[PDB]
This record gives sequence, C-alpha cells and structure tokens, in this order.
Amino acid sequence: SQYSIQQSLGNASGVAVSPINADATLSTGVALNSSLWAGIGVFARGKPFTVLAVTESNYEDVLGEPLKPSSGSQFEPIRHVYEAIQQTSGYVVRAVPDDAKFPIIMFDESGEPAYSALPYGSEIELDSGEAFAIYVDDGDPCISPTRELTIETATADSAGNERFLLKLTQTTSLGVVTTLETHTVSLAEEAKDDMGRLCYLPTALEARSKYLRAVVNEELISTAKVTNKKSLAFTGGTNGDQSKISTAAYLRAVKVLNNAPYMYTAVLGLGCYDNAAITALGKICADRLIDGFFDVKPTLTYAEALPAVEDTGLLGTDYVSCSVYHYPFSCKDKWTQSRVVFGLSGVAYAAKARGVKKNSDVGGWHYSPAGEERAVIARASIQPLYPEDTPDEEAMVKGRLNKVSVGTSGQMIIDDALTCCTQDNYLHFQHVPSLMNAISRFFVQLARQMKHSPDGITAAGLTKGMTKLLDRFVASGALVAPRDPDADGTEPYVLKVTQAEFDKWEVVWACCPTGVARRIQGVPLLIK
Amino acid sequence: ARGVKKNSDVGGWHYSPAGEERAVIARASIQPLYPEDTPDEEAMVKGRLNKVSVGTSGQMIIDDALTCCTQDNYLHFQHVPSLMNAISRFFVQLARQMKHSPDGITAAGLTKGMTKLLDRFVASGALVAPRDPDADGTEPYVLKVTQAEFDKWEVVWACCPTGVARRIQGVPLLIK
Amino acid sequence: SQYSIQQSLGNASGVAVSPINADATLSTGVALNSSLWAGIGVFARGKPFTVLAVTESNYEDVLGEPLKPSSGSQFEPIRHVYEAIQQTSGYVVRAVPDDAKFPIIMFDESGEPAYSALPYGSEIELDSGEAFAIYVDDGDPCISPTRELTIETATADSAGNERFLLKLTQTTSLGVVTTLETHTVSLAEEAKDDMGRLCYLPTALEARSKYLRAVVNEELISTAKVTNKKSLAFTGGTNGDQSKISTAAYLRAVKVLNNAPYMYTAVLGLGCYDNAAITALGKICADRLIDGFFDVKPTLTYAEALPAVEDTGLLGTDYVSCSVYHYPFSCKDKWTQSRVVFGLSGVAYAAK
Repeated sequence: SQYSIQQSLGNASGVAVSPINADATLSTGVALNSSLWAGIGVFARGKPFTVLAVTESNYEDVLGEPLKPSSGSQFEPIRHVYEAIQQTSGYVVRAVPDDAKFPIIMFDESGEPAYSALPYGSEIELDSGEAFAIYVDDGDPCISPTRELTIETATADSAGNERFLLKLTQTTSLGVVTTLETHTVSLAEEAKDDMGRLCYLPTALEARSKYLRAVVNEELISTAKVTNKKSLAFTGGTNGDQSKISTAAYLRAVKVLNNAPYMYTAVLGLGCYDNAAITALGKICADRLIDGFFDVKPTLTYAEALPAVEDTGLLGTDYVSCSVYHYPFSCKDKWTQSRVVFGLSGVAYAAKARGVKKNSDVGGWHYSPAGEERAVIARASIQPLYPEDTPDEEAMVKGRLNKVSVGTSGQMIIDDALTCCTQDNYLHFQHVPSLMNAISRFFVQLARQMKHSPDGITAAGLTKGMTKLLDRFVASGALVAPRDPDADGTEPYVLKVTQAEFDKWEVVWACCPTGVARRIQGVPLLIK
Repeated sequence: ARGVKKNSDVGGWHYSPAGEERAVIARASIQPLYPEDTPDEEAMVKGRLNKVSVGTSGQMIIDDALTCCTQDNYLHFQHVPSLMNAISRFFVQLARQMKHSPDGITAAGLTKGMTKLLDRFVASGALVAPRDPDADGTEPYVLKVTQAEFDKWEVVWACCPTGVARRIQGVPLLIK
Repeated sequence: SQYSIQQSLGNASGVAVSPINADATLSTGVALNSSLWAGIGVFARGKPFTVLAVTESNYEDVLGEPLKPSSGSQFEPIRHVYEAIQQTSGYVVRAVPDDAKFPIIMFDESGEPAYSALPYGSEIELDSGEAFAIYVDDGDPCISPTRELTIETATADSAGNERFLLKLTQTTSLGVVTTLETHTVSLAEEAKDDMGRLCYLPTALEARSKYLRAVVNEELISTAKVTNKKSLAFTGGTNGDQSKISTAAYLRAVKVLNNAPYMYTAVLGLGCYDNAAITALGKICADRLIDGFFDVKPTLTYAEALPAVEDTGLLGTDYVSCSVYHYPFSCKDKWTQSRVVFGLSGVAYAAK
C-alpha cells in the first residue's frame, strides 16, 4: 500500500519509524573548543593505543556504552569523562590488557568463511590458502550487540571486473536488525566505481568505511572468486579482564598520549591510580606548559591520604602546575542508580573551563577553580564513607592536598586552589602558574611566528609583539600594579630584549599577579 | 472514539478505553452464560486478556487497558502505544510535507516543526515531566536531528508518557 | 463475580479494601522546613549509626512503633521526637547496644535456605559453599510483626539469563498477610530488565529496594541455580536490652551526628542523660553556631538538681548558646495511658 510505513530504510524514497525502543537514551550538545583535555583510561570499544576524539554527541558511540560498577573497578573513566564532557571536547586514549582479542573472518578461494580471533598488536598474516580476510578494528568484542556480515553480488564494471556489495548489519538482543552501512567493493586490483572512487577491497575499506578493515594476499587474488553468503557473524571477540592491567600498558598509553599532535591545555587523571602513571603524566604536563588535575584513591581514609601524595612523587619544585584532590564520599550513580565512589578530576576541570570562558581575547586564566559560582560537585544524595573519622586542615594543607566544602544551596564544592609546590612563595597558589604558563605559551606562539628571518626586523617586531601581548593581558585584569611601590616601581610589566650572537636572541619579561582573597576572618562584638 | 474527541487540536489519544464515563456496555438485561464457572484475575492478566466489571448504574463496563505485549515495560498498557503511534503518524505527515527540497532549509524546518509538534502534545497533557529527575533531567521531550549523507536525514525524539491510576487499595481502620 | 471485592491487590485492575483493623493509628501533616532539629537516641527499627530523616508522616514507620514504659527507661526518645515533630522535620541518629543482632538468610548452590543471625557492625562473609545470602538492613528484629520471603520463577531474558521474582511479605500476629513490595532479580552478572534497569541481585536490591540487601560470592555465581520456595521467615533478629548502653556507643553516635552533611539549627537531648554525651553535644553546638536544648534527669529532687548542672560541665564561658531544663512532674502518656515522666527538650524546641 501507499499508506504503509516500513521499519528500516532501503533504497526507495520514503520515511519510516523504528519500533518504539525503551532501553536507550540520547543527549545533544554543541562543542565549544576553548580548552581541550586529555588522559588515558580503560573502556569498551574504541581503537586501543591511538588518540581518539570525544565530543558531547558521539561520546556514547566512539567510547562505547558505560561499564558496570559491579564488574570490578573499571567504571571509573567513563564517569570521569561524562563529568568533564559537558564543557568542551576531549582526546582520550584507551589502553587494553594483553589478553584482549578482536574477531576476524577469513575467506578461502572458493568463498568458504572460516571464523577466527587474534590478539591486539600482532599483525595479521595469511597462510598458503585463504585468499583474503576481513576483520573489525573498532575493538568491540561484538557480543552485545552482535554484528553480522552479508555479501551479495552486483553488476560488473566496464572493464569486466567483478564487484560485490558488502553489507554490515547489527542485531540487537531482542531481535531487531539494524543496517549500519554498505559499500560496493571489488577484488580486482584496479576496479573503479562508476563515480571514479576506488573499489579495491583494502583501499575501499580503509578510505570510506569506519568499522572494518581487510587484508588481501598478493598471489592468489588474481584467480580468487566469491559467492553469496548471508549473516556471517563475528565470534571470538573478547577484551579479557579490564580490572587487572599491568603498569607497562599504562606507560605505553602515556607515551602515546605524549606524542599526539593536537592542542590540549589540561591533563586529567581520568581514574588511573598507579604511581608510575601519575608520575609520567606529571612529567608530561610540566613539558608542554599545562596543568594537570590528578587525584588519589577515594577509598583511602583521612589518616593515610597524606602519605599517598608523597608516595606519588609529585611533591617538589619541578611539577609546579599540577594539583592533587581527595574525595572520600559516596554518591548515587547517574546510570545504574547504585552507590558508587569516583574521584574529582572532572569537576575540577569543569570549573577551570568555566572560568576560562569568561574573557574572550586571551581567556580568563587568572580565575581559580573554586567557589560557589564555578566548581559545583552536585552528583546525587552525597553521603560520607566513614562518618567517625575527622580531617585535619593544617596537616592536610601542609601536604598540598585540596579539600572540599559545602556551598549555600547544599551542593558541595571545591574550596581550595593549592598546587603541588612545597616552597611557600606565590607559585604555591593555583592561578599564578596557570597565568605564567599562558603568557609563556603565547610568547612561544609569537616567537614561532617570527623565526628564520633576515636581520634588521627581528628586534622591533619582537619588542612590539611582546608589549602588545602584555598590554592585552594587563587590560584583562590578570596583572595588577605591584603591592610594593618604592622597590618595584609602578609598572605592571617590565620587558627587555637583547641579542647575543649570530643567533640566540634572548627575551626577558617580568610581571606581577593578582590576589585571590582566600582566607576571611570575621569578628562580631556587642555594642550594648 | 469518545475519548479521542475530548481534545480538538491533536485529539485526546492518551485516554484509556475504560471507566464509567466512556466505556458502557448497556445493551439489555445482561445475563451470564455459565453461572457456575468463576474466573481467575491473575491468570487472565498473565494471558493479556481484558475483563469486564459493573459500574455504578448497573451497566457493565470495560475495566482494563491491557495490550498484547508480553514484556512488562511501560508500553504493555493501552494508551502508551497509542500516544507513541499518534506522535509517529504526525511526524510522518510533517516529513512527507518536507520531502524533495534543496539543501539549506531542511534542517531548520524539520527542527522547528518537530519542536512545535512536541510542544503541542505537551500542552495537551499527554506528556509530563519525568518521574526520575536526576537521571532523565526535567525536560518532557528531547529532540535531535542529524544528516548522514547526500540523503538519509535522521531524526530521533524521546518523551515520557503519563500514568493511568489503575489499581487503588483502600484500608479502613477503627479509631475507637 | 464482577461484584466481588478482593482484600489485597495483585496485578489486575481493581479496587479492594482491607479487613476492618482496630489496633492501628494514623496521622497526617505537611513539613515546613524552617529549622531542622537533630539528636541521638534509642528506638526500635531504623539503620543504626547512620543519620536518618524524620517528618510528621513517616515517623511511625522509619522510627518504628513506640516503645513501652514498662520495659525500662528506653521510652523517652520517641516521646521527645513526637513532641517536637509537629513543627518541622528531624535528623535523628539511632544507637544500639553491642549485643543487637539482625537476621540473615543464606542459600546454597542447590537452593536450600539456612537461617542465621549476625551482630551489627561486622561485615558478612561467605564460606566455601553457600553461594549467596540475603539479609535485612532496616534493623527490625522481625519478631512483631514477622517478615517472610517468597521466591518464584519468572520468564528468562533475551540473552537467556534466568530471572526469578522475589517477594517480601509481612504477616501480622492475627493472621492477616500484607505484601510489602516485589521486584524481578537475576543472579547473572549482566542481566538487564526489559525496561533497561539492572537485575543483578546486589545492584537491584541496593538500587530500588528499601528493606533488604544481598551479598554474592564471586566464584560460585556462574553455575549457581535457584528453586521455588514459599514463606521463608527470618529468625534470630533481636536488638538485645536497650536500657543498658555503654558511653562508648553514645560517643560514637554523637561523632556520627557531627559529620552529617545537612542543615540543622538545633540539637536536642532527646532523653540522653549521660554527662559525656551532653558534653560532646555542647561541643557540637558551639562549633556550628547553633543552640542546644538539653536537660537533666526529671526524677532528681530540687535539692540535688543544682549540683547536676555543674556536674554536666556545660557551665562556663564557652558553651554560651546552650540551655538546661528541669521538669519534676508526672503526666499521662498519649499512647499507653500510664503515669510516665520524661524530659522537656521537645517543648522548648517547639516554642523556638
């Protein structure tokens, strides 16, 4: 009939509605791209040991469905990502154990499939037979839901090369079948689609497809043929046990994250609690002039929390831009409605991103991640873990460990802005190193713009650019007049550019930061 | 049909075919076939079969709104699938109105039309705020429109239905 | 018949009435939330050593039935709570003796129940067998009335995981049976309900249920099975003797109350008469900038009442916002119609 409404779209012109689903949720958002975060973690789906991209829309697809709190303690990073995804994009890197395997389907010359599985890392090789093989690369085990392969013949090309349409479909547990995407591929070496695009199986799969890849033997492909097959499913995919992961995997993931060629101005912990991984991340953030937001295990009581920070190794005079948080509270999970406990990197980064979006010319880096306005935890029905134990403010501050407190509306907040500097100068606050690093990064951009040029124009250009940038920062309220007038003069910034030899220009600049107004002391008194 | 005529803009599809007001048998001198036999409410409900009862005026009525769904989720009631189907049909009409058009105006038109239709349905009392606020937010409907290729526009919308107040359990007690 | 009226609701669409009860009272009210009180105490029911919430409607349920003046002197806190509940909500914390125990039912692989009991505080552990166990957490001894467990099989899921419906019912002394609430749970690790909610027994019980909790062994659950059982009743629940309580329990309860993250602008004695507990409460109210409303033992005559206040240690220049009351009068109880004597914090807080 012309009044009927189908279920799944084919190739005809028409609208259709899927059956009324219940076990699914959706979210929408528009990326802002003001400051991008990054960090390693463990999840389901996603290509291992390769930097991905996460926005507020596809985070439920590229990063897979959320894990389960019951299955060990691997639910940490997805919650952390969801907390900090509502402000900007991300650059998460996934790491998997050694026993994780991905499915693979291999075809013979006659076209008979042969199911198989292989572990990650190792390349795929073909024996004397088995002309070509096709395997998934998204990393999904394909156990829930299931993905099937359907191959149907199609029309030959002008040159006579055979072409067959390849369809990948996903079957849900209930029984509903959904088609992902199809394309026309050919086993010929030079078969071209009618639109001029390539049709060779490896190139076609690696060019336009997003889920599968294929490898073709270079000696049997000339005489190899195919047939018609229906519902070829992948069997054997399994990621192993995500709870137990060796430190070597974390180190390799961190090293991969270090070499990613992208902007990211903050490195989140994202749930990793190994000391070596945290030390490597601290080495990373002190090399790109950015600021980390690591933390410690929330299950640790107040007594042993302080030695943990020293055990990390962050404490010192080198990792001056990081920060350590503790959070021994149990909230109610957003997905499973269970009593779960997770860290506090996400909320801290959310506060920092909220504070950096006020100004627009260079951004408000001089704001601290604290207070009622920006940093609000606000998960659900927060309840403490150990009511009997009580903290110690002075000792905790001595250990450079930020604390949490309670706001006006009953939602707890982040009431501290302490970095990981042992020395008691101004660089032990949070916003001062961030401001200095922002100025340094902008100067680095300016210098990179003014490189490899003949003499006579370098000095004036460098001086005027540096002065303009410092004036722009002064107008933003970041820099203020010195509190000590007679000794330091009354200039918020002081600059000096000098030349040394044929090369080796040297530029030195000074500035004064702004106050924070941390501690406030009241004192009532009766006038009788 | 008596329930769908209460509203005029989109029709009161969220009403259930039951109760004294709408569903009245009222033929003549109703008499049972086999007086000896007695029914079984729990077993009958397990089989997805609607029963009849007696109203205030002595005229029997249709005291159920059970569909033919074995799963025990929300759409095993009667009015929820009717509401979903009405929304789907109206969306199909709107999409058919906006077919075979050059690029540039499809996205905005689809978004505004879908939002207007969902708002019209919300104003009729069919959709209410979610019963679980923390996880589902406080928006009765959620919309998202995306483009896939040269063709194949995709539109996904979510909503929350309304309750029925089927079972009522009284409990008297003497204050002496 | 279509004219019949059943007694207890099942799943069919219908309206039913219960048998005419006599030994039950009800009360209604709307919370105002202008100034919330708090304070430790001793009662029946309620989760020990954890801050609860009390309004004018559920105070008969979360805090249990009122105690008896005959059974020692543990009837004070419920009277104090009732006296000060007609004005606002509350944040009472319950403390129990060391010998108080809660019932627990443990199941084997074949599905054979094994009754047991355990004292509070200590975590529950499972031996080589006994795949999983389910225990109550409300703290009720389940002696009056009695709570029974009924397990029935149900339809499997799409993945093939077995699911069984779990029903908890309460039997009154007379013989009337009332069903509390039922839910569909499964022993599988990843079994999902048809509506998307989880069905794993620990998560399912800890998420939506309000009366029971469960613990599952992580090594026998894969091959563990269940059966059909009828009327599994808890046995061995007993709170001990509430009249005698060590000062350490009161100190721990006070420390727990100090760390509760909630607004409360007044701390009440709620019948607490130990000097150390009163001193700790006084330390509490001078730290959050609030006002206490403690009192002393009403049985003391006028002569020795004055030294008692100094024995408390409240007197000084530090605990400036507190206050002490005395009430050597005997009234007629609202419930038992007997001659009882109790303190005076409730009326003072009601006036404030």
